[PDB]
Amino acid sequence: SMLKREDWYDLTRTTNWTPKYVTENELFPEEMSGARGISMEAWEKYDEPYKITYPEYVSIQREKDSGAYSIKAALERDGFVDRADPGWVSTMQLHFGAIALEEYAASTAEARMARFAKAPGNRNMATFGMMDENRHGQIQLYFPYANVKRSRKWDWAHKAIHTNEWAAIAARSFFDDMMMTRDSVAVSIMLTFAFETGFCNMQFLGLAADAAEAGDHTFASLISSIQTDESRHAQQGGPSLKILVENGKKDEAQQMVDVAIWRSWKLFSVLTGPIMDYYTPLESRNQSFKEFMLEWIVAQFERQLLDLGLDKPWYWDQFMQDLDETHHGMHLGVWYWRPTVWWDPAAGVSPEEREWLEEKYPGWNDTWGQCWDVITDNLVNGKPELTVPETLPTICNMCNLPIAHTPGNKWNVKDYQLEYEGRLYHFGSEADRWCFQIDPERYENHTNLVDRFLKGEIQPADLAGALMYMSLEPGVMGDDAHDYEWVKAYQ
Amino acid sequence: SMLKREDWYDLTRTTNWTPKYVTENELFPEEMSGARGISMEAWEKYDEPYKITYPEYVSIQREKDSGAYSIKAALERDGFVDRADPGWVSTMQLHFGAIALEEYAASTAEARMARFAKAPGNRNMATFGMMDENRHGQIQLYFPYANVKRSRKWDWAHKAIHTNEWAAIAARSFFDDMMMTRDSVAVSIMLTFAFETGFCNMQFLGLAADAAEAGDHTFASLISSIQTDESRHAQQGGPSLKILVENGKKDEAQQMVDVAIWRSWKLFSVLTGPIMDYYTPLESRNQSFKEFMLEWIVAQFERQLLDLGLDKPWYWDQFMQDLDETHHGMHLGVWYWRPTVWWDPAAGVSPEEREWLEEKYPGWNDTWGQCWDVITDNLVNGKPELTVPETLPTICNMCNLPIAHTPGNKWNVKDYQLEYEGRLYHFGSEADRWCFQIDPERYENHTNLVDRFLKGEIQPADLAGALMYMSLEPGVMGDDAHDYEWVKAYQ
Amino acid sequence: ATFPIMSNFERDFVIQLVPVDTEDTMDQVAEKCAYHSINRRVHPQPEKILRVRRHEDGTLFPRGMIVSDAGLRPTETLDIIFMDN
Amino acid sequence: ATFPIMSNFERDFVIQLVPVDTEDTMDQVAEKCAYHSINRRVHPQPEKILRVRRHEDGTLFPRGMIVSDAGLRPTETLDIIFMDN
Amino acid sequence: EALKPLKTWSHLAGNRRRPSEYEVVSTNLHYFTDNPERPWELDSNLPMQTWYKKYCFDSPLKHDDWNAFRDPDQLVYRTYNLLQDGQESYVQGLFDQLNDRGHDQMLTREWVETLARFYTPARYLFHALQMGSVYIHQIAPASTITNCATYETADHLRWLTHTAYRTRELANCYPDVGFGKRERDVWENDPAWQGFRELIEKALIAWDWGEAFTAINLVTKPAVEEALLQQLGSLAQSEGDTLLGLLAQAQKRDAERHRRWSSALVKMALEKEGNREVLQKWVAKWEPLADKAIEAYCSALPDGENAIVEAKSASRYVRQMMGL
Amino acid sequence: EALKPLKTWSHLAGNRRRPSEYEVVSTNLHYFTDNPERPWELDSNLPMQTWYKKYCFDSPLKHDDWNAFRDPDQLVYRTYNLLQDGQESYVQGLFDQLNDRGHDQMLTREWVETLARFYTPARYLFHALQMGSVYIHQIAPASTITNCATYETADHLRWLTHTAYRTRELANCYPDVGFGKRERDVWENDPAWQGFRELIEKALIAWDWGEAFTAINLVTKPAVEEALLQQLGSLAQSEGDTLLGLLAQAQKRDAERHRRWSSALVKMALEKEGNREVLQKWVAKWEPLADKAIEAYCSALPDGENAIVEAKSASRYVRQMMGL
Ligand SMILES: [Fe+3]
Ligand SMILES: [Fe+3]
Ligand SMILES: [Fe+3]
Ligand SMILES: [Fe+3]
Ligand SMILES: [O-]
Ligand SMILES: [O-]
Repeated sequence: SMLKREDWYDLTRTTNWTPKYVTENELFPEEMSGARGISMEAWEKYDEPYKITYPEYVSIQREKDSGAYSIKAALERDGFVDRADPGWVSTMQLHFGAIALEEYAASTAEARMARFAKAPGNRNMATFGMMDENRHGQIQLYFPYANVKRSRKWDWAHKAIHTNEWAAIAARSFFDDMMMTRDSVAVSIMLTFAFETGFCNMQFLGLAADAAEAGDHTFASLISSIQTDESRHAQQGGPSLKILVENGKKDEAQQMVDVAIWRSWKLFSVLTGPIMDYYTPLESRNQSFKEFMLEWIVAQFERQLLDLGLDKPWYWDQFMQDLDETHHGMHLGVWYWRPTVWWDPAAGVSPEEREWLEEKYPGWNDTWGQCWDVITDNLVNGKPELTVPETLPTICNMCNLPIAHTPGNKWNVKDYQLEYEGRLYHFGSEADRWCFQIDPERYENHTNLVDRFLKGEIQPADLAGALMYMSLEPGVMGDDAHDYEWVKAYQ
Repeated sequence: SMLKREDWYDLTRTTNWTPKYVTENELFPEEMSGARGISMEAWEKYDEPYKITYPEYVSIQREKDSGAYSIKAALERDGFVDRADPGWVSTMQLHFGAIALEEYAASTAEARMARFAKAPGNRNMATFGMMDENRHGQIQLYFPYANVKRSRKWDWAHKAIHTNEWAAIAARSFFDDMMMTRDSVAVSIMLTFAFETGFCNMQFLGLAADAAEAGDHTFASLISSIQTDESRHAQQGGPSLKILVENGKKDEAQQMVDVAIWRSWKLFSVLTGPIMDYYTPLESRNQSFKEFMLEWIVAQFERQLLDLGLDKPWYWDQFMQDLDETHHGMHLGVWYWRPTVWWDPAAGVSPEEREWLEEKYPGWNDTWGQCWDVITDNLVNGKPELTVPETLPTICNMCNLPIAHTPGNKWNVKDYQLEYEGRLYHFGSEADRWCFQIDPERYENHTNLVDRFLKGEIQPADLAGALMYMSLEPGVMGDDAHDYEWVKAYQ
Repeated sequence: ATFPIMSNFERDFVIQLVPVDTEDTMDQVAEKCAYHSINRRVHPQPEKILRVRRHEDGTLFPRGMIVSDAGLRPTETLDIIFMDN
Repeated sequence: ATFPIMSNFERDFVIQLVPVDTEDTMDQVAEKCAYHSINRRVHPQPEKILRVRRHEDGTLFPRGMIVSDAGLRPTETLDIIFMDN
Repeated sequence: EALKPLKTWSHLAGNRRRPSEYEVVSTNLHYFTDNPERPWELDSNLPMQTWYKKYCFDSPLKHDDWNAFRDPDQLVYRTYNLLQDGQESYVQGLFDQLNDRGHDQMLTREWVETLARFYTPARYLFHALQMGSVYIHQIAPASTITNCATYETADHLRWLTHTAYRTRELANCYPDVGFGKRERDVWENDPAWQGFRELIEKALIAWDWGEAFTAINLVTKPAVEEALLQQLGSLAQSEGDTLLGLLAQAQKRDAERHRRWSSALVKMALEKEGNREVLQKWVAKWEPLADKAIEAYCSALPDGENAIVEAKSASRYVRQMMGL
Repeated sequence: EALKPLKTWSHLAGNRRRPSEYEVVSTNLHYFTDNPERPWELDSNLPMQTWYKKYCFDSPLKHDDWNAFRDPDQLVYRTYNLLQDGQESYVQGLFDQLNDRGHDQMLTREWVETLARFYTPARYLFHALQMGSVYIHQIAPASTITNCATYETADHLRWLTHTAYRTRELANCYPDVGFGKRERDVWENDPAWQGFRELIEKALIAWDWGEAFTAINLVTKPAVEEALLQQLGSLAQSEGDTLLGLLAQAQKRDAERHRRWSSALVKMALEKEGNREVLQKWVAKWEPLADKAIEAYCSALPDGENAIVEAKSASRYVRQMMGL
């Protein structure tokens, strides 16, 4: 016979002891552990709510792979990819380049907690964490690798994060701040709680429904398998937060949550928002990015935050409002700067699409619509050259995304500038500036792409030079996803 | 460390012994074993060419199921079935009803060999055989069961072989003669060699390519998984044939092969031929049923038969010729008698289709084409009632299929009748009649549907009565697969 | 008087079961067969006469012979063929 | 004489980097900005005058002031706005 | 009315409970029971027609609805390979690892000799059960009864397989013993085997389905299991053979499952008056060969008489618990 | 020219051999090694920037191309769970079946006492290796080096897991012993452990990647494996503990794989003059704690002095074979 899990589980995490041959601080350096003057004894109240042991893990996870890898082999000759909507293909190319290596990087972020947490329970969970993102990174390399021979852009699933292409830098700037360069307790809050629990879990659900709705099985199955792994490790920040609140530290914990949520949101507004509202074809649009945010992300945050004993972040109302705006900015920047990404962006402003946009966002045609009016006239009039750029946008110094916002009859583009030790910095929002201010030493001497341009680091110091510097060449450089087909609606 | 398979494999089949407490003939009754006066010693030269042992089997087969069952769960919400070509749906409905239970029945046919073969090697192979068809029958029930709620016709995957619907009787009449009611050595020749090796193995390959070509993954994966199981048991008749030839019995073995191949072919001409040439849409037609027969079935037979030391069956030239004809007959009968099957047959005689038919079969429009000319005129002229029947076709007394053949300017329909002990029998071909003649006691008092009709066993003795007797009702009764859409081409 | 036969109608593709009467002439046998073949799958040939022939050995019955006199086995197969006469 | 600024063009959606000259008047700053905005994403307004304003505190420079005299930080953000005058 | 689409298969409709995977792929599948007067779609006087009329339909063991039988373990092919691939990893793990550790080398010369006599030659008795269970498959009156016999037969092949494999490992380690060459003469001529061999040779021509169930399922198997698995196995362990002690306990898991379904079958038979008496006569006719089988084998073992008393009582126990 | 589609990933192009699954999902993946002067996309003076400049880039253990490293076993996540789900079926099979057979009940009072002292408290040393191997993961210079440390860390969690589980089975069977309550005081205060505990506590703050590899990979692990698996394991078997004899041999499979990749790593380091000397100094600084660890533990065992001599020589053997 076999024991019941609950009878021996506790022994798997009864692993703390009192060092003798080295000191506690030596073995758990504050800069790696972030124990924050709360004692080993007090970190032991840490109780993961979802439990799993080694044999359960290797057995359930052997089954998940068998499934996903068999679905993939079975659909491979069919080539769904050669006849997918080109906005879908693009969604895949963007996802693979932005995330595959950052998934892999998250195994180190998990390893940080696995070695340096003072919660025995956190260390073991993070071991499984560390395994999970080993899987995510490898399966997200193995999948896109199917498509290398169809287009160099698929090589970006591996290369992106090795380049200085601006989107890759916005990715690293996020990931590194959240999970690579923070102490263990911080990583548990800022990554597993704010980003993973806060955003990934739902995002991957929506993303899996869309693959299916697009007719892309392989991908639906991949995403939705990865998604079933999430909460096993995502749950880790929860108990950390209880512990900080119950000891002196509600404000340290608040402040970390505040920063991680904004940072997340900004990434999400360029990586996800454009996709929902412009790339997925009209007849598949199930809800708007703003709808999706309100229903599946934002209320889960207030629920979580109330249960933890924390407050809504000071920037909450602004954030609500920005659901109307930011991602429309980021889409327009990405489309407009399209030879600077490695995917083909989709304009998504055919008349039917503009109607949809107008009911999801009263005011759209009056604001966002004008810029697209002008882009459209030009295209109809055989002047395509006024629809690609000749300069750089200003890049925010915190999110590394362009500082953009409401155009047209409600013009409202603002720059939250700051002079700090003889340098001028630019911020796309009030919250982005405040992330720098509460912790200037963490960001001072970082330079965004524009900074580098201005500084002399990009040579030749023109657009062709910046292309080479970002590792982009013809064949990889983005262009209009439908090749300007939506333009015939206007003639 | 672990041994190598080849080092101990022989011991798994060193299981013959000399009975003492009962006699050899008691323990191996001739009527079940068919040892045919060849000694236990001589049956021991039996050497399966593909070997497998229990742990290899349960391990490779656990993987095949994991795959197939995961593909199925992953594609289920997508409902490919609700939007498949209705000729494809029909192909599925026919396959499931004709075969699911006959697969299951083949596990007993395998069990026959497993208990009663004198070849130790055959008994163990047949154990795995017996396992294989346990799988085939169960997975072919579990799959179609997905679709019960969409149409009663899917209930036929279970019910068909429990009814007296004429196609079900043609199925049992085949299966029982080949594998349920023969001695062990016979089953090994007639089922595993002639039908499985001869026809299934290739058929399932073609069928799997077609599922894929139709956009039906689930089914492609199901069929092509089952197909990877085939040759493990199909190989069993091969070594039996060597043994019979090397002892006195080339003619007993010949005669069994002859009978099984004809019987197979007839089944295949109604179950497969119509499907290839009329149900699968034109643009998916990869080759003709005759092409497929010549390349993938017929030459494999001459190769096999030459290697075994056997001859081409006396009926070979006729058989070649009939590749031009029979399945066109069976399709026309099934379409014409369509409320007597449980699937919706596809007419497949749109103009484009008739052109295709004409190049695959010079002479088609002149022969087969006329009948369809008349059916078509009637349909164009609003007289649909002259395109369904008012009587029964004559049924062949061996294959239980209608006696049909070349119409039009090459009229050639023949009936190979035989008077035997005061009864008149009907045969669809010279070979069908000869199957009865070489072994009249095996078939005498069987009665085909017409016989039953004529005899008083069907009451009321009219068409509505025959419908009830065949267990068919509105909702199950076949009609035109495209609902007469191909008729608008003619107005 | 009711008597089953198997109709092999000229230019059709399939033998069918046709109940005739023992009193029927060949001409009335031919009419009962045509009903299951002419205008379903064979084209009328109105400058032609439907003759009845025994399938097995090719014996031609006169238009006017009745079934009783024909020496047929129940269920015997019959060619229904297009002739002048 | 080459001097970088950040152009926030009225009714555009995005601040852009624009190299001006230290010798340029506001009017010539405004012309260099418009090049990246008028007829790409903003509609000409020819009954209007492009004025240059400091973004941070809303100071309006005269059409005629040159960049050298403006007291600007490299990379300073500037509203380019539609006025009469 | 067109016939409405159904919730499950027609023969299962209105059940209260949604049918399990198990019900869905296992029930009401034999068709030869349609027409008792003509089971196969051929001439009704073929030998095979006769064989099934006599040995399946005229069985004295009777029930109005044999299709109502349900395997208490609910095995289907898919869950059968999940289960046995687990147990096979365990058993192939024991093989690999004890080999690594030189376990065959640690056994004494006396014990090796005992393996050649009492263990090896089981390849015959376990193949004979395989033939025995596979005969039950092809004559039982319902597909749910056939399937238990399907999976059981695959087990008995399993136990032959283990034995085939260790016999090679034993021949490589003691090439002078004849492991692998001599089992057939032992099985044929050794008095310790002649009891079993007689029991099983006679059971193998019991053609009546209910009699085959009883002879193999109820009488021969508990006797083979108590003698070869329980008694040789704990003697094995007591002599230092840790591998065989564990292997046999591993096989006894299969055997216990064969008993769970046999027991269900008998519970179901006892729903019709007459059946208990029918089974009891069958048990009385066969049990004395089982007695002899246990006596001739266990008594040639160490502590023989006591192995005799415990095999006898533990196999009777199997039937006593079904109410026989 | 538009850039042409490639045959494999750009960093693998023109290799002769089609890249394996392994190469495809494991190579060239760390990006913090892009810019040694600023590894992370933030301010270059953050503590974490410092930590990696110092402990990864200024390691004295040097190679021009650490991304060329290849795990001789080529584990990826998918084939890691295939392998360990096999071994876990085997080990959970042993647990289940020996429990069934009352094996814990057959051990002597003396032996039980020995398990409380020499076996139980390993939950600490094996969690400490888990922390040790997981530190190697997050500082190694290449993703192919990190991944070996990934899978190795999951093993060390595995061995903690086994021990957590048996310790419960032991506490249920001998509730008076303190199994489960006392391990922390033994690990903390028992002289037999203080050698190991010192060895590992000091190894856990060796921050330099090459020094962590060596201290954990080359010196602490063969010493822990020879003492706790080889020596306690064959003492176990000799005392009747068949379960622990087999469990430990089961874990030693993991450990041997950790040695295969460690050995590959060192083969690769020795391609640059200086590295052998660098590794040898590291070995000389740490080995005397290993000596002490083996001495304090093995000498408190039966036949102590001999267990000391064999653990010592078999762990030195591990390094001698890599050429150190
Ligand atoms: Fe992940
Ligand atoms: Fe994650
Ligand atoms: Fe099959
Ligand atoms: Fe088969
Ligand atoms: O994840
Ligand atoms: O098969």
